Amino acid sequence: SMDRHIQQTNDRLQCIKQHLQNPANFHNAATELLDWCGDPRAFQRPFEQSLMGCLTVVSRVAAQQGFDLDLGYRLLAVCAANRDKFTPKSAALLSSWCEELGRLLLLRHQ
Repeated sequence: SMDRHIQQTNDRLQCIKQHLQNPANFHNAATELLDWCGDPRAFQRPFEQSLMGCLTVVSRVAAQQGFDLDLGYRLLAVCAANRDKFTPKSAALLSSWCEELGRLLLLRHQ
């Protein structure tokens, strides 16, 4: 059940947000978040602010040295696929951040 302890899920997402900032924890934290975004119930308004906070960090750090760019990109791609569940401003940000990570990922493979 997802909505019986909403504060707990937001606290978990805020912890994940903090750990995504650290290259030593990004792999586990971004994996946690990708797994969580694979549950279709994750895309609901009570979680959206915390989720956007996580994704904001991913947009910033994924292409930095010591971070896993492809995992970041795969995570942003799932959220971009669900972007119509977010506010219009957030949906536009997701699309932008996903595309930018994809460009960076392409450049490394060229």
